[PDB]
Amino acid sequence: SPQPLEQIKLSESQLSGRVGMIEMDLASGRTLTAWRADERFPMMSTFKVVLCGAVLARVDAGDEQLERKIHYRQQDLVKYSPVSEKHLADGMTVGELCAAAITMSDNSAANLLLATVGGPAGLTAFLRQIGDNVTRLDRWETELNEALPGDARDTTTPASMAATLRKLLTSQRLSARSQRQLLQWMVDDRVAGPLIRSVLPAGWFIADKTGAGERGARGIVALLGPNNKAERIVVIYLRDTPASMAERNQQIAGIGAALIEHWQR
Amino acid sequence: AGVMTGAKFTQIQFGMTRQQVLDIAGAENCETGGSFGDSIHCRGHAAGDYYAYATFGFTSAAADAKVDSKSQEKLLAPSAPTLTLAKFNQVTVGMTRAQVLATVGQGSCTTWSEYYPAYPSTAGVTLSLSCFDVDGYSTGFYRGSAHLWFTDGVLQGKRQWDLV
Repeated sequence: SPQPLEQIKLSESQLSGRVGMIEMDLASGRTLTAWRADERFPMMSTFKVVLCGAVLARVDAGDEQLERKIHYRQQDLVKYSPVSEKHLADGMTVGELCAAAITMSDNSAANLLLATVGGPAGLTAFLRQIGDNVTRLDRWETELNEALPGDARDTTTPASMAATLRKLLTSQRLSARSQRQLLQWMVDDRVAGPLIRSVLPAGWFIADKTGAGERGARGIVALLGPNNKAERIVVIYLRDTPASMAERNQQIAGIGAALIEHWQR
Repeated sequence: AGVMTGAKFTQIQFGMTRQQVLDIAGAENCETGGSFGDSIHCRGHAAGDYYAYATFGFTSAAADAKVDSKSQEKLLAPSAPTLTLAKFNQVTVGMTRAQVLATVGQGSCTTWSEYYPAYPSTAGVTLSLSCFDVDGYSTGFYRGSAHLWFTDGVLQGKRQWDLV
């Protein structure tokens, strides 16, 4: 019921945290709704969209192939690795690794892909190359989730992340094929049910990537719109709240519900 | 039915069929194919990212195939987590599982993954433990954890995160 900004303020109040969000028109890139859009928030697993953008850029360049098989060992595993642990014996293709990182937040998958793009430093260099002068990755899984108060490491801003998503998905930075593939991994997100998807009307397009971190860090980056067409980018981050995962889920969903209810305007 | 749980994970045994596993886990929690090939992946509470789960591997794709592989994250708690960095540093490759637990604390670990390449024989058995400081499995300051992996009950390597 309440207007998006009012819902956001209510969420921030109830969480005793900080919320950062932006709603951006996809085609024009114009900002539609913003709150703390220039403040820094931990990316958590939301970085994996940027990561796989870098992977696809190498594919476009012929320096990588999605069908390339990567083999790895026990020493490569970090906590939370449902897919990569299952495939320890067989290895995984680059494309399977991106699907695991994006759709399942598989941490070891992200670390394997991170190594192919020159690590956090290499991924950050890619960010700078595409004109994102704010977003930065500094660490590997799982330390990048630490979310220390005031620490700029492994952070983005809602505004920067929205612009960068727009660049990856609609500009000449990626080939058309790579654009469609990156979008597809986000469409196929398996673990984003409790957030915007929980309040998304039937018949709407959605492609997303979520993240969870320490100190209450929680986030979603999404493309959505009515009539099965991506219309707007919505980025919502939470930080520095003692609230439970479920409350954090509920609050993000509520912000999503307000944006959807008040879409026209 | 109900959600997948540590209780159900413990109920399920090496040697069980796919039908026995689904029967115990609750088929509404589980999936096969896709990312998991012919394994069965059973989901805990739908928290979003990093949801608790088990994955069960079988000797083959045959209906009568037997569980030779059990993996889980976030379904089982350590009984008395007391891992520290100093304890972790006292662990050396070559140590037996027994010697490891005496070193890191008898209740510090849970079983992440356990696989029998010659099931029912234990020859070549691989075992990964996750071990935890007091808040490692929780919330709380002492958030350190480690991964220790064995072949034939003998330590082949270790890695840690956040230990002090």
